[PDB]
Parts: sequence; C-alpha cells; structure tokens
Amino acid sequence: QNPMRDLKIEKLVLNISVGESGDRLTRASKVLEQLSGQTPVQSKARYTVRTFGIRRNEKIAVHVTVRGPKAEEILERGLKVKEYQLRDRNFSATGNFGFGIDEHIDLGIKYDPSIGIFGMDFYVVMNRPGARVTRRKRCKGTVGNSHKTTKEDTVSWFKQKYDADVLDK
Amino acid sequence: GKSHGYRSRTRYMFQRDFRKHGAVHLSTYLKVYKVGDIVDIKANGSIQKGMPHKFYQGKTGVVYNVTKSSVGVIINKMVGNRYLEKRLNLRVEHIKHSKCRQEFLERVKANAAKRAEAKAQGVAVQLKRQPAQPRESRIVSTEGNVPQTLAPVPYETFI
Amino acid sequence: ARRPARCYRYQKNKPYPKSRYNRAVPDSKIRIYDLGKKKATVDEFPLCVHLVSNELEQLSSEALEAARICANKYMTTVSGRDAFHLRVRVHPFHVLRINKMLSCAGADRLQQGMRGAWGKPHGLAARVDIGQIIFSVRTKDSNKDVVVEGLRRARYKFPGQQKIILSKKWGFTNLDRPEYLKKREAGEVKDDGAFVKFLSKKGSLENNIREFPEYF
Amino acid sequence: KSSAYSSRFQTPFRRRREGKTDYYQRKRLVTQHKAKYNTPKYRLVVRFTNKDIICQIISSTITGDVVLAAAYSHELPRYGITHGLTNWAAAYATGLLIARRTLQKLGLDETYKGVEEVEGEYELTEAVEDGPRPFKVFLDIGLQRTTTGARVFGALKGASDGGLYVPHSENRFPGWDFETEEIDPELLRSYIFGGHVSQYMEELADDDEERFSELFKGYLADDIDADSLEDIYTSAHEAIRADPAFKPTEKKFTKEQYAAESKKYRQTK
Amino acid sequence: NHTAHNQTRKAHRNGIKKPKTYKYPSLKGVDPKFRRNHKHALHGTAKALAAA
RNA sequence: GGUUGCGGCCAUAUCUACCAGAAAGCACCGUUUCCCGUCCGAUCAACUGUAGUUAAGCUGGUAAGAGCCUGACCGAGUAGUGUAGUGGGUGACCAUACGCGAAACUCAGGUGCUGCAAUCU
RNA sequence: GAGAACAGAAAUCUCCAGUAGAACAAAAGGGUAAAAGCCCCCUUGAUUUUGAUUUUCAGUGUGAAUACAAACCAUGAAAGU
RNA sequence: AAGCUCGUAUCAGUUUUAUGAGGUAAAGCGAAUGAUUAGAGGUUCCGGGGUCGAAAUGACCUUGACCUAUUCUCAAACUUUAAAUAUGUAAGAAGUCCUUGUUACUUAAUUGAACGUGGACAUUUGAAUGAAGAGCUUUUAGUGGGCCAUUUUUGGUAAGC
Repeated sequence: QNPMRDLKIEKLVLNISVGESGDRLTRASKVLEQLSGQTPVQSKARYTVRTFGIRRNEKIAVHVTVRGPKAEEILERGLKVKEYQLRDRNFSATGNFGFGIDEHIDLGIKYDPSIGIFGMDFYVVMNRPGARVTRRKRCKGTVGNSHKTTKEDTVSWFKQKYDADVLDK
Repeated sequence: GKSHGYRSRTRYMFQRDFRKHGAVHLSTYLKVYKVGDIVDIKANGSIQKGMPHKFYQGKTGVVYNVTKSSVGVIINKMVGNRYLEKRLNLRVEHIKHSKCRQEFLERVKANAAKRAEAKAQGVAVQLKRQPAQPRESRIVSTEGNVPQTLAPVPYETFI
Repeated sequence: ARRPARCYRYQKNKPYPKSRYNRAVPDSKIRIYDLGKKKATVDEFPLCVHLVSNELEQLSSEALEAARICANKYMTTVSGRDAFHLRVRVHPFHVLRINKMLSCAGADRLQQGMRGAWGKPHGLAARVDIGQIIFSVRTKDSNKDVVVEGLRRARYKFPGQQKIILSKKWGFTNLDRPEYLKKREAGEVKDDGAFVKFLSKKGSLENNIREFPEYF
Repeated sequence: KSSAYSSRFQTPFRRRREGKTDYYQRKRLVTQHKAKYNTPKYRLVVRFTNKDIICQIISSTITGDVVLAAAYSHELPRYGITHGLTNWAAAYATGLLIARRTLQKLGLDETYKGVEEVEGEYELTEAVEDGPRPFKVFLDIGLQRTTTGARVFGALKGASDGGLYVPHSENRFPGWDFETEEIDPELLRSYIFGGHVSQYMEELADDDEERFSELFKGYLADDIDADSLEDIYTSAHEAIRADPAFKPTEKKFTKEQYAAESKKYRQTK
Repeated sequence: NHTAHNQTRKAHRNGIKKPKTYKYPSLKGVDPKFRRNHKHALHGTAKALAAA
C-alpha cells in the first residue's frame, strides 16, 4: 500500500488502582520496576469519597507508559495469558483498546515472596506515522479523516497481527 | 450606601467590542507620538495599567509628555464656571491619533499648492470653503421617465 | 386581599419580572395557553380569527383565565372540543406589587407611615400594546359564527377596546390562503405534528431533497 | 458544530492559528521606549527547519517586518562546509556570517571585529572608545524551548563573536555547570566545532563501522575523517571574515517561466 | 436634596471661560531626563548666538 | 505563480465533508555518543539529511453547506425621536406640521488581501 | 462522548470534541487562553529618596491608584516586566 | 462697586464640514444568558411503570429526560445590532515649507527629539452668523427653608403626596 500508513503501535499503559496508600502501593510499584525497567509514577487522587475512603493528593494508584518493542513484547506475553482472545466492547471508537488482568505472575515473572497478588490494567493505543502534528509546539495541526484510526482499522490489524480471534461478539 | 468609585458605571464602557477580545495588535505600539499631537481617548479593559477615568473616555486632548510605554495629555475639563487643564498620564493602548487633523493638513498642503500655482498661472483663486449652496436651474427631460400618477392607498385590503 | 384591576390597568412602572432579584413570586392562574384540538394539522383549520387590542394596558392573569374559559365552554358546547384550536397568545410576566400597610409583625404597633413603602408582590400582569393579539383561534370556514361570539363573550371579561379581526392568513401561518396553496400543490410544504416546514432554495441539496421529495 | 458557536467564535490571529508566532513575546521584543520615537529595534530571528537554518535581522513597521540582512545555512558551501548544515557549529558559523555581513553593510566591519581567535569564552562585545557604539540587536527564539546546549545559542555566540552586541548570559551555553554555576570553555570550543559529533564518529569507526557509514555516508565522499573538522570550520570562519557578502544564485528562469508552469497546475475555479 | 435647577444659568452669567493657553507652557510634568538636556541645549544656543 | 522565514489587517482568512497537488521547499520520517528533559528520546534536546513517503500536515479546488463580509428602489422613510400648537380624546393614547431616522426580516453577490528577504521549472 | 479486572452514576488510566460554558481569596460587574488561569524554578519592586498627576474635590485633606526621574535589587538567554 | 492693561483681538448657552465616544428608545432571542406554550422526529444496555417473559447489552407500549428541526411570549439589574436628542476636538501667523545651529538626552550612526537662526508664502491669512468691546485683578453684600408647568422618570392604588 504505502509506508507511513500502517498502525504502528506507540505506547502501552500499566495502571494499578489500589484505593489506599501504604506498603500495598510500594509492593504495587516493585512489580513494574522489572516488568518494564521504568520506575512508575504514583497517581495522586483528585476528589473525595466515604465509600472508598479517599481524599485529595493521596497516592492510591500507579501507572507507567512504555513504548518501543518492549510494549510489543509485554503485549505478546500478556495476550497469550488471555489466549489471544479479546472482545469488541474493548475497542474504542478512537481506534485503541484495552483489557485488565488479575494474576500479574501470568506473564512469568520472578515472584518476590512479599508482593503477593494484585491485578493491573493494560490500555494500548496505536496510530499512523505523522501524529506528531498534534503534539509539536510549532505549527500544530490536527490529522485528517483519511489518516485517522478507527475501530474497524483496529480489529483488522488485530486479525492480521496476533494471528486471529477478536471475539467480535 | 451610595458608591462613587474609580470605575463605577462602566459595565458597558470598558468591555471590549464583540468578538474583539484578547491581545492588542501591534499597530498601537508602533504609532509614534510626539508632543502637540491631538489624540482621542478610548480605553480597553484588558490593559488596566494606565487607564483613564471614565470621564475622559470619548474626549480628545493634546500630548505634552512622552515616556516609556506612556504619554501625557492635557484635557480641559468643565467644572462649574470655567475649564481646568488636566495633565493626565496614560499608556498608548488607550489612545489613537485624531484623523481630523490628518484631514486638515492635507487641505493646507492642497491650498498652498494651488496658491503657488495660481501665482504661476496668472489667476486668483478661492481657497476658503463655502457651505452647500442652493441648487441651480435645470431642465428635466420627460422622454422615458414620463410621470406615473400616484394616489393614497386605502385601509381596506391592507388591515 | 385582592386589589381591583382599575388600580393596575396602565403601564406605569417599568417591568419587574420573576428573577434572582425577585425570587418569591406567586404563580399565575393561567397555565394552559393552548386549547382545543392542538394536535391538528394546519390543513384542517384554515381560518384564523384574532382578538386585537386598541389600547395600551395590562391584563391580569385571572382575567386571561376567565376569558379563556368563557370562550371554551361556549365553543365546546355548541360546536365541540375537536372543532377549534385556541392559542392564548400573551403571557403575563410583569409582576404586581402592593404595599400592604401591615400594622404589626415584630413588636408593638409597628410599620406605619411610608418609611420603606416598597411593595410585596401579589399579582402577575401581561403588558399589551396598540395592535397586539391575545386570542388566536383556528377553525374551518363553517364555524366563524361561533368563533366570533366566543371572542365577543370574552372581551367583556377584560378591559379596553378589543376589536376582532378575520385574518387573511391561513391558520397560524404568516402566509395568505392562496399563497399557501401555491406552496402546497408545489412541494414547498412538509408537515409537522402541530405546524408546517417550508422548503428553501438555499442549503444542502441532499438534505433538501431527502425532505420534500415530492418537489423536484 | 452548531450555528451559534461559529457565530460567536473569535478567530485568533492568522499566525497564531498557524502556530508560527507568540505575540506575547512579539510585543515585548518590538516595542520601544516612545521617547526613542522612530528608532527601530533590531531582532536576530534564528530558526531551525529540519535540514536548514535561517538567520535574519528584522526591524518592524506597521506594514510588516523589514529585513536588513539575512543568512541561511545553505550558503556555507561557498565557504567550505558541505555537510552538517543543521549543526551547532553551523549555527555559530551562520551567526558569524550574518554578523559580518551586516557589520560591513553599515560600515563597522573594521571597528568591531569580534573575536578572531575563539577559545569558548564568555565575552560580550565592548564599545569602542570615543567612537561609534556596537550594533545592538536582540534575539527571538520563536517557539523553541530554551535549553542549555541548543543550536540557537550557538548562533547567539556566533553573532556575539562576530561583533554585534547581542546581550546574553552563559547559562544556556553548553559546558555550564548547574552546580558550581560556571562555564567550561574547553567543551564550548569543542562544540563550536564538531566536538559532539567527531567523537561519535571516531567512536563508531572502531565500535560499529557500518552504521558509521549509514549515517556519515557523505563524509566518506571526500574522505572526511573526524579530525578534519577544526581545519574545516576554522577555514570557514576565516572565509566568512573575508567575504561575507551575499552573492545570490543564478536564476535559470526570470520568474515568469516559473509561474508559467505552476499556473497550469494551480487548479483555478 | 440636590436639585441642580439653576446652576447652568449661574455659570453662564459670568460665562464659562476657556483656560487661555499660552506659548511656552510649563514643564513641571515632563521627563526630567529631557528637561535637563533642554536646559543644557538652550544655553549653548544662547552662547552660539552671542557671537554670530 | 508555488514555497519558506518574519509579518501587517485579524473569519471574504473560520468550521464541516470530499478531491487533487510537477519543482524545489516545508514536513513526516531515521539514531540516542554528547549538552539536555522525560516514568516513556512520545514531547523537548542533540546527530546524520543518510535510510523511506506524499499517506498526513500544508496549499489549492469543490458544496443550491453552516458561519462571516459587503450592498440595496427588500422591509421602512416603518419603529423610535427633537421642536410646536387654547390640536383630538373621559382617559390610555393618537393624529398633524417642520426635521433626524433604525434594527430584524427578504434578496443579490463575495469567500482572504498584502509588505521585506530568500528560493523553485 | 468512546473505552480498560475487581471498579459500580463517581476511585485511577487512554483518546476525541471542547471560545471558555472553568479558575483568578472574598460582593457584583468587567478583564484574561503558548494567559491574568493550572504546575514548577529563582526570589523579595510589599525597598530607599522626595516630587508631578487622576478619582472624590473647595480643584484642601485623607484613602486608593497612574506615569516618569535618581540609587539599589530580583527574574530571565534576552527583550522586558 | 472700584477699576487696570489693551482696542475688534480672538471671543460665542449657535450652525455647518471633517473626525471621535456612548450602549438609552426601538429591535432580537429559529443569536448568547435567563424566562416560557405547544406538539411532532429520534435516541438509551442506562428514570419510572405496563404485556411477553427463566433471563437478557431481549421485544413492544408508555411516560420522563436529553438530542434534533420548528413554534407562542418576555427581561430596570440580558444582548449580536443600534438611533433621535445631547456631547469631545479641529477649521492656521503661536501657521506651512526650505535651510542648518545647540544639547550632558537618543541613536549603530554625521539618527531622531526639543528649541532655534536665516529664507519664501503676508492680497480669500485658509467655513457660516453675530460681537452693544476682549482679557485681568482686588473687595464685599445678601442667600445657603424653595414651589409650579410641559416632557423623561422612581416609590405609592392614588394624592393639590
């Protein structure tokens, strides 16, 4: 077809939403220091509630963004956990998708005996080459509908890559 | 309690024109100002540092001092039974040159020219203005514009 | 504690409607402004009668109601409910005030004279002009004899000289009868539940052809 | 979108839509003390495309900015440089060129000579004694983020070293230690030349030799090795001191054959 | 309580007098940086005309 | 005429949907040794212009398009209004005389102009 | 608005729209979008000397503010403020 | 009241020409913010009900919501637009143009600023009308309860309020 139109992946996010700070969250941070090589960043909270018991400027969740082939590696070894199978609701209109997981040792990590068990969300976004023009400082410019990622582009890329099985239910 | 402030009665005075909010174009900051220049006053609320009082909005004055970012104008103010010189200091954002003089000066240029031209031409010239004199005679051709009779219309069929 | 209406007839004090500045206000006694066969097409009721004012005064919320009912019970009872469509055209937004020289409320004999004689609200009015509709009725050409008398019975319940007009217009349209037919035989007309939607010759041709396909 | 949105939308200015200028900055760079009535206020525009550099000297009118002198990096081949046209060293060279060009356009090339022997030192232009003052320009880095060790303060240095009094401080040059708050002139003299690239070159030439080729394929044209660079850029300097004048291209066509073609592609109404 | 009736008449009886501008007005409010130099300039011109 | 840098007037320049763009140019793009900043060389920094493209961005066309702009034998000399009368009228309000004079509607047409420098078959 | 395990109308995470409908200590009005708002870095121009001016006004005070000068400082790459 | 310096200046409760400011009257809300009557077209896995139901991210009625395209009526403390009247300034000799002197300010500069010398234009000396003179000073009296009429207008039902 053309180069500079295929949906090259850009990043992947590893969110963990605890609900409460403590050593719980440091054990939730020692889990990504090896799965990524990148020291995560702790999400402060934003609003208050009585049900969860949260308040502002409390670090109750962590996330980290990964790019390059490391994201591809993680997703390859994280989809075989899901038996490569995903659903249609998981795919957004904007052309990117995501899914959660519970057993963070399904990836095959050296289990340090103190971190225990806790889940983790993956959200994966991809776009065509040339979406710098939304980000750069000088001469920003939106992208055009002839170049814009869509749900149907996504599932097609996901049928070709990762060999099959989007549960288009 | 009655209020008497520096900006009372300015809900509609200093608020910008419709769809002209934001920064000031640079052609306020390049119009150069000398003393004697005759400037009209018009404030924008976006520039609070240098503002005039609501009185001097609309007025027209003569510059007498020129500093960084700012000028000084002499406006004469009626109060009671006389006028008073008011030497106020403004920023250049609340200002524009008056075009009355830019239209008078060209007229001086022109009448000086035809004065010096009439001395070469051997004729005398008028250069005082004169008002709208009455209309002179004429003959109105009736060839295609032959008059259409008119008459008042009624109320019936109109309502 | 109702004052008469002849005290609040003339448009004297500039309007004082319900707002954040005037929060506590009574509701009106007119709520229903639409009567008869509302959901009836503009085709059924071509004939429009109006009730116009000839002076500049103020109409009470209760008078508007009492004239409304006096016009309804007559038409419903001589012609029927599904014969006409009545629109009370004017809404009372002006608020009426009242001093209410209260002799008490807080201490011994209090609140006398007219220190602080601002008014407590006690009514709503409709400001009305020289040539302005109030009642707009829609029927066939076979029921003007009733509509006229229904309006003539109502003009007694509110003051002033109010003259009745038989409109050149079709229904509650702005167009005259034959112009409306020029448009209806043409495809310049489309129907809505309570009104019409004319066709334009400016706009998107696809969106203008989807609608009015009988045109083109 | 609805109609009441686009009825009320205030469009920003054209160049702010285009993202090409910051008027917050432009105001403060353009305005003058009104007591300096019609004296201009000269800027050093310096911009960084993907494979070219622009340097321009800009005064301001009401009917749009006026260019006194101009210097693009695509004319350094006249002085000897053929590669690395988007280079810290090239920026120094270009700044020096515009500097020397203007300073002889005015008649001040002899009086303010700059620094004809660089060491990487923080040296602002001084005024001559009982004689005309140095040319005072300022600097607008467009939208660029000021960061220590950027190409643009290279041209700041080049103009400063050519002579035309660009007031600045050192703490965005390279070699300036955040900790002790002082400068490293040796590293800066390196960066003036290929000091951050010759090292990469002569590192790959004994670490990874094919990728050295993939990148510096053109340095293997005239067999330009990673010690040739001092003698390249310094000859370029001396050449620029020598003949900085702008000798334009030859126009293959007289601007009308140029329009004659594109007019039959422009797709009129 | 503040009637302004009959003030304009009282003004206009003895008239509303314009301020009677002069040549060479005051220099109390101008930039002193300009004031000094003007003071030095005019003495020089006085001296230069003292000879010619 | 095209493009780029700086710009002036800041929608006739915007917004939405589609199509096209030779030249160079701009851009996207390619790598993290170094200054540098990021959790992430995504942004930002630096390096080569070498690997690859016109898909994007960008420019230009299109649309009984939205929007904006302009102007009228459109509305309307209507509404409003200054002055006057021992004018009308129970009054509210109204007319007349000498004068000024709108807006919304409706219709038609228009869709960026331009300054300095460089540069391109 | 579309999406992601527990996670629900609401924790966290991601994209698109988004002319301000948010925020700017406090009333109300104005003003503001590479900001005047949100986050961060450095800081003490909330300093010294005394004058001119605007508002209220008798063109007296008081209060508050405006624009310069001479010194010293901060900030910033710089203009500049 | 005493006058003083001058003698038709350059002044005026005025018009015109030119150029500015305003946000009231009116107008508008199928334009913003608010207020408001009506139905019709849709949308929901998502507010309630009803039938079919084991259930549904099931179907259909239905009322609520919002979304769309209209529709009726309004705003002293709403407004895109925007009058009338009233209002600021200018209409030359203290001017215009040329020349080139000063300065410690200003400029990259023999640049600019400000003030000047010496020249030419001095007649219609640069709109209308009028001018019973223009300008200036000192001093002191009484007053410092106000009422009425047209029009605009606030409270008040209203008032010879």
